[PDB]
This record gives sequence, C-alpha cells and structure tokens, in this order.
Amino acid sequence: PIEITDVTGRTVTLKKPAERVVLQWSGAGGPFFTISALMGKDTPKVIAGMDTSLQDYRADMWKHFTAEMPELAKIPVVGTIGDKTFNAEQVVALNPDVIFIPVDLKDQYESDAKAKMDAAGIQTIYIDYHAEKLESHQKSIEAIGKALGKEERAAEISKFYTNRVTRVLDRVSKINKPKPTVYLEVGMNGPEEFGNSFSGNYSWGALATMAGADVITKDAIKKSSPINPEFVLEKNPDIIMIMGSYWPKKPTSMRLGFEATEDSSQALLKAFTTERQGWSDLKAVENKQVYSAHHGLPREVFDAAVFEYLAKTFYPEEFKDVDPEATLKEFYDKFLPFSYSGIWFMHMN
Repeated sequence: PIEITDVTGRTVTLKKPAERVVLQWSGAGGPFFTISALMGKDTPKVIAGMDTSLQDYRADMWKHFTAEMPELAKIPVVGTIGDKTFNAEQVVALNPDVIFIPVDLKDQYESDAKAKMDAAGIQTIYIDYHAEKLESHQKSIEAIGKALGKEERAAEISKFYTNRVTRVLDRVSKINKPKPTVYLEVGMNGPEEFGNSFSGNYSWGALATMAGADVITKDAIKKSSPINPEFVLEKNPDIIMIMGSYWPKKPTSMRLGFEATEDSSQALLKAFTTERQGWSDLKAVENKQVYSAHHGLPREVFDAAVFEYLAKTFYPEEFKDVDPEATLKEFYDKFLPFSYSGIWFMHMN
C-alpha cells in the first residue's frame, strides 16, 4: 500500500503502483512530461487514457513524440475537464487507477467529475507546476514518482530541477544592481497585432519578476491581456522578449519548438521590430536587447531552463556559468524518451 501526499496536503493511498493513468493537460502542467521522464520507454505501459491537449494545442510535439513512440497514438482518447468533451462514464469505463489534476484545474474537476471518480474508486492526486514555487514543483515530482513506483528517479529529477532553480533564485536575491525594465509579449498574433502581456505576478510576468526584472506592465495589466502600443514607446524598456510557439494558423507568429529553424525564427522576431510603428527607434531594438523564449516551457517539470534563461538574459555577466539551452537539452537527454531538437530560445541578431 503506497501513501502519497499531494501538493495540497491530501493523503492518497494506492494498493500498488499506478499503471492505468488518465492524463489531463498534457504538455501544459499536467503529468505527461513528468510521467515520460519517470517511465522513459515504458511510458505507454502506465497510461489508460490520453487527453487531446498535445494533439490540439501542441501538434508539433504530438508529431515528434508519436513518431518516436507510436504506441501513444493507440491509447484510448479522453475528453478534457472543463470542456464539453469530458465524459465521466467514458473515463470510468477505462478502469483507471489514478488521475493527476493540476491545482489550476482542481475547482472545475471537483465540480464536474470528482464525485464520479470517487464513486468508481479512482484516486485523485493534485499537482501544481503553475505556482512556480520550488516546494510545489518538488512535491509534484515526488507525488507522481511515488504513485508510479519510481521514487528514486523522481529524486533525480527533483534534484536536477532544484540545483538549477536555487542557483538562479539565490544569486538574483544577492544582485543589488538596478533591475532591467522588460516588456513581455506572447507573439501569437505576429507583428501586426499585439499579443497578451503580463502583470508582475502572473505567468511570464511572475517568472520575470522572480528572475530580477522590472516588468513595465506590472501595474497596467491585471493578469494577461494586451497592452496599448503607445505604452511600450513611452516606457522604452531595456529589454523586450516575444514568446514563440507552434501557431500554424498564424503565419507571422513568432515560431519556436520542434518545427522551427534558426533563420526563420530570426526573421520572425526581426519582423516584430521592423513592422511596428516606432519600434526601430526603441532602446531595446537599437541595443539588440530583443529575445524570445518558448511559451510552452513554463509551468512544467523542465521549466528550470526558463528560470535560467530569464536570469541570464537580465543579468548576462552574473550568469556566464549557466546555459539554459544546455539545461533543456540535458533534461531531454537524461530523462525523456523523446529526442531533443528544434529551437527554444532566441536572441535577435
């Protein structure tokens, strides 16, 4: 009998290691990447239900992963909580043993499905990569590992993560130089339409703040919504970072990930600075302080690389001993059954 403590403090008991997991929010702070990192090639042997998060919102990852692990595409598909695609009876019919639910999804889960999961004898384990707190990441990794009977490997993953995030957070706390001002934008809409920016305590804005930056939008944006173009010209930030990802329906969107090349990513980033009124004259553009990181890297088991990228971008000389791309690659090399490739970070020429 395995006793697991989840990220909220719930004591959850399994009769034996989980081997019929139902996935939610794969590639988005759900357990998928953690499970793959723990199980390696044996990943499909513990999954009873596959969500459609990767297929629908991260298709480049879905193609890459299924190419190397075709059994993933053979696992019965389940809906997503909070969509009208989730069917509790269909899930129960898979005879699963555990479902991992992100805290950001907990309220909806408890309202819509948990009573039905409980009635069927299915265990719930809450995890929370979205908090971006060291203890929450550690406890999440530890809970998923213990559920799977992979406590030792979970310990390696936790230490890998912990080594890197603590180096960043400790060093940042001891830097007393002025904080660089930063404008943050999800580059999903391309140069011609502003994507969402951030407050100082949400998502990319929270991460940038922890990494020692002054988020210029911290007071003007409540959570994540776009800023008025004139705001950026007036603030004239030290640094601009445009987030990239796989957005094939937006051909001018900033492109990063498995379907990305160096030349293309450079041209897409540069277009933001050339197509936007006044950007050519921006301090950030003139001084070549325009960067890009992959939007899908935060709130995940491998997001230590994001902590490193932000801190190294804001404080280059204080972080010469840190290599954020090597950290991501090493996470893949060490733990994941999928080959590393693609482009995940970028500095505009």
